[PDB]
Parts: sequence; structure tokens; C-alpha cells
Amino acid sequence: NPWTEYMAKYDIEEVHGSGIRVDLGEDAEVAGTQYRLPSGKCPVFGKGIIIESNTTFLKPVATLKDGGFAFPPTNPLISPMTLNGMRDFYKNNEYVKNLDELTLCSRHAGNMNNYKYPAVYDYNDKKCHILYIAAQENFCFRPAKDKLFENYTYLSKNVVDNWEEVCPRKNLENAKFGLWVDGNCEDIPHVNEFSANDLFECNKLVFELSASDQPRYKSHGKGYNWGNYNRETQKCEIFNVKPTCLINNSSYIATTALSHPIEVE
Repeated sequence: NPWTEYMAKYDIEEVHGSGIRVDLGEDAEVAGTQYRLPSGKCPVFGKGIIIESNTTFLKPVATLKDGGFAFPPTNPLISPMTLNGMRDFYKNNEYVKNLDELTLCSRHAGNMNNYKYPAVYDYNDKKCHILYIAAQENFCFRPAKDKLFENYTYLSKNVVDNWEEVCPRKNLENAKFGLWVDGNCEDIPHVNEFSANDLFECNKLVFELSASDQPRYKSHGKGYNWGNYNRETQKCEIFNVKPTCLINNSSYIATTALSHPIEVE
């Protein structure tokens, strides 16, 4: 199989290793009590938390419906923090100061106190928001990809510093996910067809069906994490087994729950 190295980043069980829609893949103790928390190794592009009721989840947590999920204002301001603020903050730490923006944001969040907070990096403002609340679905709320969340990036304490190399980001244009069989890339045999107006809607549906750690209930990255979008027939072909090759097909764009809902390569 000549695709093995190239397709490794799409083996989501291995490279991410946790829930995507809801990531609660590890446990940590804070003062004699066991809590679940995000533990996936890849960033989740376009993911945010919808609350319905009229205020962003990146608003600071209340000090409940008054506020959001994020760290409350501190002194000096640890959250939110700009990329350049973080680089200045850590400018004496050669192991941290040159990290990519997402890994930096993850490490920054994890530098607060066993149990390490997840984060969201917003590419719009170039700000890292440490999330005080690690819950992702229930205040009633749910995780989602939305046009408003497009530049948000949901980050666990475990985001690897080489995610650029080993994690999905972009959708693959003119390409269809497949299964390497006997020296040839074959179609995924069974797919679950969801109609979708565009790639974004397909990416949002794959995310909705993807690996989830909320209904000892961990997904470990298993689930409907992939979709082939036929842009001609407007079908989001969703499946739950890892792809092991690509088929060239101008009609398709290959997406994953982790991938950005818009960017193509």
C-alpha cells in the first residue's frame, strides 16, 4: 500500500485517540473527586459550543446564563491571551515559545491548576481562550460546527506539537476516500448518505455523527469520523471505518470531523 504514510493522518483512532464531537477521553482528580476532561491529540477545527441563551461560550464563566465557559478575568490577565502575548509571556522558555499557535494555546491552558483545562484558539482575533468548563453537551448546551465557529479551534490538554504533520486540517478536493484492497483503491463499501447543500454542511454532519465520549463510556476515537462529499449530487457519504487510500474524482471532496469545514487543499 503506497498510501500508508500519506493516509496516516486520517487514522483518527490512532492520531487523535479520543472523542471528537464530545471529547472526554481521560480522567483526573481535583481535590478528592474524579472529573472527566478532553484528551484528544488533534485540534478540532470549526468546533464551538452552542448555548440556548444569547451569549457566546467564549464569554467568561459567571462569578450562570450571564456568562460562558471561559476563564474568568484574572490579574494579570491570563485568559484570554493573544498569540503574541503568549510568545512574550513564555519568551524565556525555549520549549514553549516557538510552538505553533494551537499547541501553544493548549500548553498555556494546561499551565493552570493533575487536571488540565481545554482551550479554544480563535484565528480571527488570534486569541487563546482557556475554558473553565470542560463539559461540551447538556444551562442547556451542545457542541457544533457553525459559520460563527468557523475560526474557533477546540483544543485539549493533549494536542500534539506536530499535529500539522499527523492530523487532518484541510479537505481534499477532487479526491474520494477509499479502502486499499489487493493493489487497488476501492470504494468504501457501505456509506450512510446524508443530503448536504455544500462541503460545510457535510463537515457539520460528519462532526455530528463522529466519535463521542458522551451518549467508561469513551469512544477512544472510534465512530463516523469521515465523509466523502459528492458536490455534484449533494450527498455527504458518511462512514465509520478508516480510509486507507484516495480515489481521484473531480466530483468529491474528502472531509473528516476534525477537518476545517471550508479549507480545501
